[PDB]
Amino acid sequence: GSLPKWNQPSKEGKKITNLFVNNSLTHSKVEFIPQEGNKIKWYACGPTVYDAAHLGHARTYVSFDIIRRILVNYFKYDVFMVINITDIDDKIIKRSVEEKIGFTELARKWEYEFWEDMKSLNVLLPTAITRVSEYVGDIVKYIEKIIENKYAYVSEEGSVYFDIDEFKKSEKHFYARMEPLSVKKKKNAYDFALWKSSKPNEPHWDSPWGKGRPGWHIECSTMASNILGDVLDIHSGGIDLRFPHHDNELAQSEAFFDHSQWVNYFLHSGHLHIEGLKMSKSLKNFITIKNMLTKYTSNQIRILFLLNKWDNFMNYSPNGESMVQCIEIDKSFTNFFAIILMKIKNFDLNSCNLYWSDADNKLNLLFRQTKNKIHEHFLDNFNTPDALLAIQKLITEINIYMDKEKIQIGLLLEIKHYINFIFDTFGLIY
Amino acid sequence: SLPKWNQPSKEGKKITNLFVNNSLTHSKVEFIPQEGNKIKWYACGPTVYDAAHLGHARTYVSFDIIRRILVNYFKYDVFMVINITDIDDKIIKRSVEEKIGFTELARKWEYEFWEDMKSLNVLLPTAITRVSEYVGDIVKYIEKIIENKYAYVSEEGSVYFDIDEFKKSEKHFYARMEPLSVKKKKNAYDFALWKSSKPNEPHWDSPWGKGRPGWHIECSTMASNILGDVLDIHSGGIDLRFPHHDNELAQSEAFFDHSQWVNYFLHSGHLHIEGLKMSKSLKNFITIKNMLTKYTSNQIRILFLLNKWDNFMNYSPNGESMVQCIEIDKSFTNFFAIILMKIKNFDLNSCNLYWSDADNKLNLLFRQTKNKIHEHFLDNFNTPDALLAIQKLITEINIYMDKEKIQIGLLLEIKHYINFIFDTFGLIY
Ligand SMILES: Nc1ncnc2c1ncn2[C@@H]1O[C@H](COP(=O)(O)OP(=O)(O)OP(=O)(O)O)[C@@H](O)[C@H]1O
Ligand SMILES: Nc1ncnc2c1ncn2[C@@H]1O[C@H](COP(=O)(O)OP(=O)(O)OP(=O)(O)O)[C@@H](O)[C@H]1O
Ligand SMILES: Nc1ncnc2c1ncn2[C@@H]1O[C@H](COP(=O)(O)OP(=O)(O)OP(=O)(O)O)[C@@H](O)[C@H]1O
Ligand SMILES: Nc1ncnc2c1ncn2[C@@H]1O[C@H](COP(=O)(O)OP(=O)(O)OP(=O)(O)O)[C@@H](O)[C@H]1O
Ligand code: NA
Ligand code: NA
Ligand code: NA
Ligand code: NA
Ligand SMILES: [Zn+2]
Ligand SMILES: [Zn+2]
Repeated sequence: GSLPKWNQPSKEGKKITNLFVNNSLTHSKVEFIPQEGNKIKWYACGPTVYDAAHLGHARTYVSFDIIRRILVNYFKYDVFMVINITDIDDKIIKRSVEEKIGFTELARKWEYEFWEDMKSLNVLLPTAITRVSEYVGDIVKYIEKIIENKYAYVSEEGSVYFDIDEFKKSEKHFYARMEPLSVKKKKNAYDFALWKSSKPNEPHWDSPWGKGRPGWHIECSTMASNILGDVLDIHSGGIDLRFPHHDNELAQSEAFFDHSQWVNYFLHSGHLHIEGLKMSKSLKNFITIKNMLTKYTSNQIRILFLLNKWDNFMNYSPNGESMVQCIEIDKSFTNFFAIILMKIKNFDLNSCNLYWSDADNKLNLLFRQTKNKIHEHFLDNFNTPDALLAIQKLITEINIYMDKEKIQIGLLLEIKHYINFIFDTFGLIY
Repeated sequence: SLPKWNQPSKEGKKITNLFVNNSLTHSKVEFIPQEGNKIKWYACGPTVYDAAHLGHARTYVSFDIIRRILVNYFKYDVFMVINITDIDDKIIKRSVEEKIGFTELARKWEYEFWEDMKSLNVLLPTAITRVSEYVGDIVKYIEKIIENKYAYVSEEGSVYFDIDEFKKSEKHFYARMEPLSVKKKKNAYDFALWKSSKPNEPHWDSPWGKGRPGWHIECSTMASNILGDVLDIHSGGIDLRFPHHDNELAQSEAFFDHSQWVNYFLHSGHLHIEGLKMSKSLKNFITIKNMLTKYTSNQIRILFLLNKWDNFMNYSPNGESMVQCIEIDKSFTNFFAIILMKIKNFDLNSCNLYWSDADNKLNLLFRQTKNKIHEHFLDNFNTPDALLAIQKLITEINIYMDKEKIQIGLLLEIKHYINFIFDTFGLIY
């Protein structure tokens, strides 16, 4: 009644880690519970491929890459991830006439460069990549089912619009679950297009209602539903997408399956700001990922994001100001591996003593303690800023121990392997 | 009349539903840490007077695999200690024959032992404890046992464990794991904690006279000092179960005057060759170095992955047993060759990425294989069936990669998972 309800998955038969995540469906941190076993079905909104990707895009896809690496590499969940490519869009159509190359060729160019930028940043590719151009037929079938369930109507011009009022009336459906307060051819202004009648000279596709294009949001419901099904464990995106885009996805999918909860956990990354405003192509304040990579390394850019909680906004000071700290941390990690590898290489079993000393025991106690601190940090909504700090403090103490104390060779190797494990989870390469 | 075993409480512990073959219960029981997700683990090390052979490799590689499963796969926190027996009747005898010092001999063969372990991709333990470096702690340990009235001093200057006194206590049982295996001594089954040294043997000072540690006291002393009064895991070859390991439990119980020093005692089966344990005594042994001039580390580790860690295995020489290992290694190598190249050369610009029914079928088999292997590892580290699960998955990936249009992301995900399992096995491709 007047407020959306959320149903936590049952814990029986599920992998229970006591992980808590910031869920935009509850606007709170709640325990994460798989729908089935240790499996996570995850859909993340992808880019609109008409121009270069910038540092703001890097923040979202790197941040959810880190979260994915924590879920899989650290907690041993089984993640099945899908990311779409929006290769049909008003921006793509307009840009293609300006550039006087085919719309498919333009979209394929900037999709190719998007994945190259992701690879440059050590971002894992998803399990599946779904292009709108390859799913238009499935989109048409999806819209047909929504109409059959009486949740969409066809205008005379040949467009199809979602019927918000009819959808709300159903007791099992609520519109705008995550931003309830954000709410001629249409019944009501809040109705949004599932199928757009095509304007002349635009690319178009056949449908039962006439030549047209998919609407802004129908592509994501169709693709996620086809591959992942009627319940998603995780759906992700930047916070700007929460409404209208993500709330409208929930309405479309609920209308298709005629059920109440298409997504269990909705995660939204915070925006990267530059001089107080979201980094955006519109504001012309953006730094491309390629330009960023001519000045800084993949590790340094990922450290920038590791230092900022994924779901909070962050301020990026350009001209290297924000990257001063990132460069210092990367340099100390590189030097740590140089030193510890050298101490291991030069260790002589024949002459050195291996008595387990008080100094050895103290370092070990700090080592196991650091493992538990980092475990709590990851459970605490993927708190990488504090996990990174824990590693820094441990490295500070290993450096002291290596300089003076007689070194336990096995202890140093064990610690090196643990730090490698955490850095693999972070996406750092040393 | 029969020893009791106390399962650790589950409250506050990492619970995986792993079951292990525990020699204290002679059965498979659920593994529960004493504290959190931590595992304090002590494993008996080699007697460093000669080269290590394939039998030694079997025990240490097998427990290396178990360790990698516990840490890499289940995410336990393992604190492992391995001793080096550098003072021993064997070392002393070998050192006089070769006319070199006892320490120089032990340091040579310790060095070759760790080099052989590294060659087999066996991880070093957290701590390495040499007896020569712990003699003083051994003396203090024996003093406490005497103070608790569980050991006595002979006239010659030896110290013997008092089995009869130890048994009498209701909180103590002697020979917990092999109960049926049981002049200067009260009873013949008493064993030395301290041996009075002949003036020509190497020796150390003590309250009872110049002597050497007994065969078993060193492990109780070292494990107790570093790990404490409760060990999550203690491991060794099956031959060590009695008298060596049962005597470790008695010594440590007498020291702490409690009832359970080890929660889980794991014993690897013997590698036999032509029906007899591979042994230096039988002169039937193959050194690890000799083995590595004929076969690779991967092939040798696959040999052990194909045999359950706690069962005996027979090794047929002249390559008979290794034919299967080489075929498996070759099929892994070619699988990685194809999938790595398909990933590297894949072109996103030109390829179509619709999620087809063939993609969905492979993916379903992929997730299914993940669960099969999880059950296999929980089933007392059943690596033979986990390895076969990987083989079956690879057969289907090969079919999919050759003809069907490939999902680049799905192939990468599958590659990373198989790397993950191979890291757990200790294979390198
Ligand atoms: N690493 C993993 N790989 C695959 N599946 C896993 C993994 N870890 C946990 N699972 C799944 O987690 C599910 C729940 O098992 P868990 O360890 O949480 O104990 P449980 O719920 O008490 O046991 P059960 O599933 O037998 O009722 C199991 O079905 C198992 O398949
Ligand atoms: N400045 C930013 N900080 C963090 N995430 C961002 C930022 N800008 C965009 N994102 C996220 O990156 C992804 C890009 O998808 P989107 O469809 O918005 O791209 P685009 O339209 O090409 O770019 P832009 O939003 O700059 O116009 C979305 O998840 C969006 O939330
Ligand atoms: N990967 C890990 N790294 C470090 N410690 C871990 C790890 N996994 C589990 N632990 C430890 O295992 C302990 C067991 O608790 P677990 O998370 O399994 O749930 P619980 O016992 O039901 O909860 P609680 O710990 O709150 O009593 C945790 O407190 C944590 O200290
Ligand atoms: N054939 C074998 N198969 C499996 N494990 C073995 C074999 N031989 C020895 N081991 C184990 O290897 C380790 C070697 O330690 P140990 O003190 O017995 O070595 P050693 O005396 O030099 O060798 P050997 O037992 O051949 O005389 C022990 O854990 C022992 O149980
Ligand atoms: Na309603
Ligand atoms: Na918004
Ligand atoms: Na008794
Ligand atoms: Na025996
Ligand atoms: Zn979307
Ligand atoms: Zn021992």
